[PDB]
Formats: sequence, structure tokens, C-alpha cells
Amino acid sequence: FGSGAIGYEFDNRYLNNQEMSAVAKQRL
Amino acid sequence: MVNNINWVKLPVILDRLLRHPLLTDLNLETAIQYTLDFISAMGLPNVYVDKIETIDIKEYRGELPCDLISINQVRLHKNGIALRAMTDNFNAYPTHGEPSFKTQGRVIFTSIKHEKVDISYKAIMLDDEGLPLIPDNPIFLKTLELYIKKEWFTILFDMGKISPAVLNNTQQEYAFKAGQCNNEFVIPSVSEMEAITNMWNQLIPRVTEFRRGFKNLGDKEYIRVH
Repeated sequence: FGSGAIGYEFDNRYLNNQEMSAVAKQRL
Repeated sequence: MVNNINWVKLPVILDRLLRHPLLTDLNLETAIQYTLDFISAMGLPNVYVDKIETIDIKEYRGELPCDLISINQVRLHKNGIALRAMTDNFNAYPTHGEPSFKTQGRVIFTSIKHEKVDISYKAIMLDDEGLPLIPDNPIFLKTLELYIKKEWFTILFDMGKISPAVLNNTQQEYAFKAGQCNNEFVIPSVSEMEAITNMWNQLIPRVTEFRRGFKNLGDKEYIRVH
């Protein structure tokens, strides 16, 4: 079949947690 | 202060803030509040407008002006001698001197019944509109810009919409310019330092400057030659 509105937002929320963690390691 | 205060309107600070694409949802309405929070928290006396008004006292009480923020002094109108604040716990209360005053809201509480006083106070400079009118001084403008940015980035950090290093750098960039904006408006001019030098250099010391309206405070103290 086909529907991609939950596998989008579960893959998009997986990518927020990578970059939110990546900016959490940024130190001046 | 070295620099004169040129006044410019409140939408000067939104020319500067909306250069930043994350601060583009600011209005004048937020900047009206966040400037009054900045004008107050700096406490700079060169920002407030010195006004003098004669009010009259009915029975140990007088109606205070509507635009008052800080009282400099309150002197009697007939004598000219100034009123210290009141330490008395039982001012107008009867049982079965050096005069004094006290203020809470729109009331002044004096130690004298029926008199006139002068009040030297401070107010905000306003517009054709009823709005605060702020200095043109680009160190006051730049830390007001970093203040509203820090208070808008705090909401965006609490929401989870701003990295920890972006709020940390704005909190550092502001905290320098807040200590710098203190030093712009506080450090005496070449003309204000002669008023201190003539006060600091006194062979015979003058210790009763409050009875006058600090008028003779910066007077040069001359001694006769023998």
C-alpha cells in the first residue's frame, strides 16, 4: 500500500535529536 | 556623563532588532515593556527628566505629581530649607523641630500641617504620543538591543528553539555592554569633575550641603592670603 506521514515524522524527529545533540556539544 | 542626551523615539530600537531574522516577531508593544524594564534596571540618572513643582500640604499630607519617579529633594517654599526623610513612627498621631517627609504612592507625608513645599523630582521624557523617549547614544542603544534580544532568546531557549551556546553568547555579549552602559552615563565629564574636585579639596570642610539644594557643592573653596 502506501502512507508516509508517520514514517516521515518519526524519521524527522530522529533527525532533530541528532542536531539538537550536535549543537549541545558546541563550545566557544 | 561626557555625552549629551539626544532623544530619539522607540522605533529606533526596532530598526536594529529586526535586522536579526530571529527577532522579527517583535512589536512596539513588547519594546515598550522591555525598554521600561531596561530604563529602570540601569537606574541611570542622566536618562530621567528633572522637573520642579510647588505642591501644598493640607494636614501633613500633599498630593504628589502624576509623573513622579524619584524625588531628589523636598524643600520648604518660604524658608527654602530642605526636609530630611522622616524616621518618626508616630508622625501625625497625637498624644493625650527639624522637618521631615515621607512618600509611598501618590501621597507625601510631611511633619508640618499647613505649608507649601517645592519638590525636585524626576520623570520620563515623552513624545507627541504618550511614549518613552530614549537616548540616541549608541552604547545605550546597543545594550538595549542586546537586552531585548536576551529576553527574546530566553523564551526561545525555554521553548527548546535555540541552542545553549547561542543564549550563552548573547548573555555574554549583553553583560559586557551592560557594564559598559553603566560607565557611559556615570563617569563624570571634564566639567563635572571640577564640581567634584572643588568638593573633594576643602581645607575647611563643608558638611551641611543638604540644607541648601546641593547648590554650593561644587564651589571652589577660597582661603585668604596672610
